[PDB]
Amino acid sequence: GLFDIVKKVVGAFGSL
Repeated sequence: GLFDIVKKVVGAFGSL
């Protein structure tokens, strides 16, 4: 896992 998780990361600021 290193591509599917990256989603969650940028997901945080997915709405600030």
